[PDB]
Amino acid sequence: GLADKVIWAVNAGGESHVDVHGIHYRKDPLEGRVGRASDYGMKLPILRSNPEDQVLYQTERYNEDSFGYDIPIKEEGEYVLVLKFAEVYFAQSQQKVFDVRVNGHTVVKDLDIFDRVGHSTAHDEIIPISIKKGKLSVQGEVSTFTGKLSVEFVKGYYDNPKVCALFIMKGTAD
Repeated sequence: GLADKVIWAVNAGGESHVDVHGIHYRKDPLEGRVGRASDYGMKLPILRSNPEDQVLYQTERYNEDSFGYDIPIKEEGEYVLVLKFAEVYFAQSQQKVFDVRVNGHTVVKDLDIFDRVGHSTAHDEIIPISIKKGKLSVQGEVSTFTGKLSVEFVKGYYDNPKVCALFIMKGTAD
């Protein structure tokens, strides 16, 4: 029943896709908020994922600079931001280190997918946030919540989070 608790989800790369657990990615909602499935290399399976949700975990958009998501939040609880990252471009580790921020909060400021996955597969960062009384605590970073959850990912070695299967679900990590 993941489809029930999801509040927001975006795979930067493809276009409007429902994952097999019922998780519908918002067709490229942040770059001009216009969607253009830039699959192209569907011949590079993410391995970990079944063909359709693999698309949701494989397709990438146009990396340029710090581009970020707006996840409007109006409640409190454990919001679990689990984004699936993929990278198939420049084979280098501990150099292509991306920034990953959850409402400004740099949770993964070092994201080098190639090092973490090694070969073309599905990388996942599971980021549970705890909001209480209007304050949003991510892992060990505690700050007051403001307006929405803001996932800003910043370019490291040219690329930032290349494929971005952003999935924020509500209420719990369990």
